[PDB]
Amino acid sequence: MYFFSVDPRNGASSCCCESISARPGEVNGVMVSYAAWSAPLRGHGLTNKTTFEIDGVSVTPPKVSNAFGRTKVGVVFEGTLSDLFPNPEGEQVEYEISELNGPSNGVVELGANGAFTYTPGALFTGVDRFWFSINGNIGEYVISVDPTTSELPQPPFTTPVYVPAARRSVDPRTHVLKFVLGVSPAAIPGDVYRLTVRQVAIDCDGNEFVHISCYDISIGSCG
Amino acid sequence: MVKLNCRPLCQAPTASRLVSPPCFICRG
Amino acid sequence: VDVNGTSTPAFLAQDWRRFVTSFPAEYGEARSVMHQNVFGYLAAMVDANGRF
Amino acid sequence: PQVLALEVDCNIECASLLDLYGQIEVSRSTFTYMKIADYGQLGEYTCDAKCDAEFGEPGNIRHLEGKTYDYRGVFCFNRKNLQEANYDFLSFMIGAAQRSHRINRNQALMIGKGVNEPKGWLTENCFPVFQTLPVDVNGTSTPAFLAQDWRRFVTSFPAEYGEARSVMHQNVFGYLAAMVDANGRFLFGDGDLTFTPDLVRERIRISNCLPDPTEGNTKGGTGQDAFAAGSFVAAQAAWKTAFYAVEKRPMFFEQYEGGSSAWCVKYQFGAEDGGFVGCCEHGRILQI
Amino acid sequence: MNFNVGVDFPSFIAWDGEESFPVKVDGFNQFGFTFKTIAALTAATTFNIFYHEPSDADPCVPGPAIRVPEVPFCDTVLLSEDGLAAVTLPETVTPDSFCAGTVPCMNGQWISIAPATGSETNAANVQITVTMKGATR
Amino acid sequence: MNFNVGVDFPSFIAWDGEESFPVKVDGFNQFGFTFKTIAALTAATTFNIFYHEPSDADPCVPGPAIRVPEVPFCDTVLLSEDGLAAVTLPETVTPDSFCAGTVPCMNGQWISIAPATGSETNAANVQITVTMKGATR
Amino acid sequence: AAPSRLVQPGCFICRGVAVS
Repeated sequence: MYFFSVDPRNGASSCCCESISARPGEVNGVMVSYAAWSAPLRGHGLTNKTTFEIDGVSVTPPKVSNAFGRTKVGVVFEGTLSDLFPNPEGEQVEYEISELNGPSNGVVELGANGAFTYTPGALFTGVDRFWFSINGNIGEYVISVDPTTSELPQPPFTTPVYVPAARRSVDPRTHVLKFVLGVSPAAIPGDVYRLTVRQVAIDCDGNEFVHISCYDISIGSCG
Repeated sequence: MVKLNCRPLCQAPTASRLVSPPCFICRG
Repeated sequence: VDVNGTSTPAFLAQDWRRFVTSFPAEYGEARSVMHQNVFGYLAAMVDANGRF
Repeated sequence: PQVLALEVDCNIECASLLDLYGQIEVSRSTFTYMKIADYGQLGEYTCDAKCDAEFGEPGNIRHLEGKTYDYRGVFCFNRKNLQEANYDFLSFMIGAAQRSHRINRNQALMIGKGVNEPKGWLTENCFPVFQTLPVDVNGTSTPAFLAQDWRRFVTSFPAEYGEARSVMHQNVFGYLAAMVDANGRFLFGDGDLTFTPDLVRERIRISNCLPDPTEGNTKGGTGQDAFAAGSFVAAQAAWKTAFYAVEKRPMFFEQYEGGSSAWCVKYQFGAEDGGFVGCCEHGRILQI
Repeated sequence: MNFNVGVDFPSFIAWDGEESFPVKVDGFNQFGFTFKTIAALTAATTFNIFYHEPSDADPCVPGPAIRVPEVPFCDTVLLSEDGLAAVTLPETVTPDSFCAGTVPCMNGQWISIAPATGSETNAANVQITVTMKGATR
Repeated sequence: MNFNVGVDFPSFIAWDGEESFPVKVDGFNQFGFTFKTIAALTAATTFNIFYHEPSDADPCVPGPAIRVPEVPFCDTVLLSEDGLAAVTLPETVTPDSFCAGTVPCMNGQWISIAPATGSETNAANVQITVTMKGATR
Repeated sequence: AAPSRLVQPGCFICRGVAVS
């Protein structure tokens, strides 16, 4: 759990943003203590109107592409795992399905040459992911099992660094903001992202006091 | 000699309009 | 009774008060029968403005 | 520094739709009752000079049963401020739990959903529902609710089922009392500043936690204030036979020795009860 | 609060749409069928009832398939031609609705249902099952 | 003198050995399973228990399959590492003996059984049916 | 509390004859 006390904008007390280390695969939690900035603005405290945004300042674009498929419930799904890794040189391909990031509602019997078979669990309808690894390059493969009537939507291919939809909470009695910061298994060590947090206060009458800060996520291996 | 006695499992709703006498209108 | 263009049939309150008191007087007492819904089709009748 | 005895609270209950439903009391938590499906036809108008007869077709008698569901909760303290307080949290919390029982029970008995809650008559949706026509205004086909409907609805109850009351959120009744005819005269209570007849004689028990179609008393309806067709307005039913409410044990409160870790004195409360829909032919629902 | 009612009135399969399974009714003393449809039928569907005997070699396997006779109770005027029990699922029986019949006089120790000839086309959409009533061990 | 025990505790097929089935349990208040094997098993087989919910398109057809949580009473110590109820037919159950069981708390309107992964080639030799109790409506 | 409106029923009469 991380913790940052934010500067209270009083004209008083290397890089700009704070430092956040991250490991590929983890899903951690962050706390920010807006007390020093919101307490003088005596009003109704904080309001759950925070807005996040993630930008990349160093990317190293992914080698292997991601992919997507579909199948009806109970039906097995076959697919390829070779047309996703355009290799520049000519060399061999050692496909692998990371056990720590296998599927969650089925099994995948990876063939010898970029082929695999995904048998969904009995009576299961939803989306299911698993993270393959070609020559060390990691990319996800999303499979959506449809409930045999028509179809399910096409999920958005989770980013390298993300903040989940709604797991944030803000305590107005102690001026503390919490959220979750998850790091994909496809994050590449060394890359750096930037999260800017826009938190809104409120006065006793119903106006706004905005506040903006940033954080520098550094994707490091071995924590 | 067997005799059966079945019964439905799920019921269906029952909607019906409630038309009322119309706007009084003279026959001329 | 005429509606906008067409000739939809109908049954007005005036058409009931004219039927009941049109029974040959020298027949003795004469009552009348009707389905409950028909009675609940004279209660909820409206004049020109809004009055029952 | 002059602490008063004033305890302004400013919270409301509903009314209660409990004295309407037929009451039955059970000790065991599993009761069972009989039902007469249909008497069936027996004997025809046979001809004469026919040394014979016909067996007809026998009736049917089902045998139903229903459970009783329980309702429990927990609330604890710290035992330190409970010794220095200038008040009594306990007697307040005891009252603050029964208030949660009475309002949860009555609400569930109306809109309860199947599992481990008595099936309310709203969601049961086997009461025949009567929906009202829309009206015209400047070509638009807004839905509406005229006094002409209310009389047609109340009167259309089958006379042989018995006498049946009506239930509706008081904002509907406020909507009725304030209708105007073409000129501008009121329909009910012509010229006395207020229309308020003895509801008991007009067979209208009133409540405040029914769906209330006039959203916060703000959807009388001429433009974007239309009633949003498909809203509950009122219900009418011979309640003493349309719906039953069972009772097994009133609420109790028992200290929980164990779990009380010398800081947190933890009380426990609960109660058991239930209900079920009887013959849902006696009873109709009015809808926009 | 639901009771583990598999003991004290268990239930077994008797026709899953492709094969009959004899159900042992010796250990119990009451039993009945609970039909159920899986899709709309095409016409009337007729089933024959069979009772078995303890096999000649092994005393805990069913013997051959013998057709159970049928008995009336005053008001029988149909009186099935060859005096052999049979049940007729009437046409226009929707799904999500079950019919339940039972042979009056028990005989043998295994009972079984089978789709009568000329009716095994739309009989793959029915699924009969049996439920016994009261252990007598 | 056996009764039409069909009505008043009917039963339906819940796992015919090849595909599952949802069975409606709204109309009744108590229910339980009756397992039964047709051939000797090779290892302990495990089934998952699922409950459905009324579909929004039509309230008389079950929606998607959610998995019923697990409720411990007091004696429970296994807790099945998942908090998701499941049955497990033990090895050495000769195919002339039934086994009964049920969940302590229903939820939803429907209930379903399906073989858990790993034991999908043994479940082809078992049969699972559901018998309910008194009808509420 | 914000000022809420108090929309009341207008002149409602008819359900079967539109005017010319």
